[PDB]
Amino acid sequence: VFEFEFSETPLLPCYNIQVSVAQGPRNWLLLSDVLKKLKMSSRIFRCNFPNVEIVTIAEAEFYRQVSASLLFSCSKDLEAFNPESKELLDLVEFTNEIQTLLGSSVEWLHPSD
Amino acid sequence: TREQLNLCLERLSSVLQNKYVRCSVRAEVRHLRRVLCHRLMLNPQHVQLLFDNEVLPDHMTMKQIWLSRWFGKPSPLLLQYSV
Repeated sequence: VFEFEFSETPLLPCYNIQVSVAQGPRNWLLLSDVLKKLKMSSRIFRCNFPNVEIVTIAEAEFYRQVSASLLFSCSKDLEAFNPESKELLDLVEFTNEIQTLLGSSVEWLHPSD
Repeated sequence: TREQLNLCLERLSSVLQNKYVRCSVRAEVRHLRRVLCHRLMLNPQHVQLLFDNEVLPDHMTMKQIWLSRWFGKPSPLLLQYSV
């Protein structure tokens, strides 16, 4: 089964990042990207989605995992980040709920029509 | 999960609606063709997918198209469709 997200609004970049060895790599959005699109406070977001995972990660570590990916081979898709930075970034786990909140529709393609 | 990638679809010479598409890197041209048919409410095989005005094979994955034609280009990958 294949899952497709459709939106008439450009999509936020999706980052594939391992936060725990036990979990392996997972998909995330940068929380600041989410908050900017909605013009929503961190506070209101966390209150409305108390069970969506948010984790903090070193920008340096973030940069290494993202640049490793062939899909981030364009300098423009990385220029907002600094490879040596010790700042922490917040990642929000990339769920259907978030996709929906941000205005998209999620469709499922099955073997038949 | 597996890597996701971002597409933007464009009609070329009955229109879409939501032209930005996120899918799995393993999604294939044939799968996208059918999902598009569903959204446009068409029978099967009425949408072909193209890059730079050439038809993409049904078995090609979105990741291949990216690496072969979009490498080092800014996201999203631009594809076109005909009805």
